[PDB]
Amino acid sequence: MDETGKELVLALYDYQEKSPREVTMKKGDILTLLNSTNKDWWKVEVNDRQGFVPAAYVKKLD
Repeated sequence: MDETGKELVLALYDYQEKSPREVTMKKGDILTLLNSTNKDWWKVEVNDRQGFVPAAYVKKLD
């Protein structure tokens, strides 16, 4: 989907997630933003596994 929502961010906190709509990230990793519309949760795609990434637990370093 994406929807004119291109961007990159860095894992600020090691998140393991649990739900299918979540995105597991490791403190110090890069992910591909998809939505970026919901501050609370920024939909992203990682390892053929897109879902929702925590903004607060991230850092735009790209």
